[PDB]
Amino acid sequence: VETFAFQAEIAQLMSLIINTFYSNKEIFLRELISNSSDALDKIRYETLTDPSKLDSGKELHINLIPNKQDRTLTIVDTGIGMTKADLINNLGTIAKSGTKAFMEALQAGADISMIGQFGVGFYSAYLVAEKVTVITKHNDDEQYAWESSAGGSFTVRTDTGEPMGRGTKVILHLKEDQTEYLEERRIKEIVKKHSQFIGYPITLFVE
Ligand SMILES: Cc1cc(C#Cc2ccccc2CNn2ccoc2=O)nc(N)n1
Repeated sequence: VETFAFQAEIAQLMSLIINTFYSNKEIFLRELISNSSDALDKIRYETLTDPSKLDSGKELHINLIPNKQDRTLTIVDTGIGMTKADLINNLGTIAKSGTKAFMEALQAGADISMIGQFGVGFYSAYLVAEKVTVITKHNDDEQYAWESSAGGSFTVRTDTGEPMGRGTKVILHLKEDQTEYLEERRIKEIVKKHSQFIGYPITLFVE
């Protein structure tokens, strides 16, 4: 297991999301589904010129899986997936400028719900999760497990769990007072309100 430190700017963003009083937490879902949609659009586009890129799975969809026993809400997509390089450097590099812009916008009057317009919506997951685990598999890389409870660091390890073929699984270990996001009617409500026109099937599993 490798332990890495977030760039100061991203750690700052995460603490703001965790510390700022902001009731409209449900927007975290739209941000994650949006990321999944972008990842699906990407593998889709790439397969138009290299069909073999779908040998790891032709289905392009999103699964939303709640589990009360483990108190988790998992967002699963069969998108392009992330490389180890994305996990350690690429994503953080891009998020740096997005965070700055977002920060400046906030002090200018914007609010947390607009985080997605700055390209760093992923971190909104910390509005409802005490810990986030990301299992991902990109075509020319191994399957990895990324994890972070914020606090300034994250870990990456080669994942030996059940292989997923291709895609990303964001596991949200929900905070004790945010279990409403495990309820089918609540998830259904949120998807209908903020993600009704996603161009991929979104299946809401039931417990
Ligand atoms: C390929 C792909 C990418 C994403 C994403 C993202 C994204 C976009 C902007 C800033 C930070 C991130 C993610 N950062 N993450 C997620 C695990 O390790 C990280 O550093 N989400 C999905 N579902 N699929």
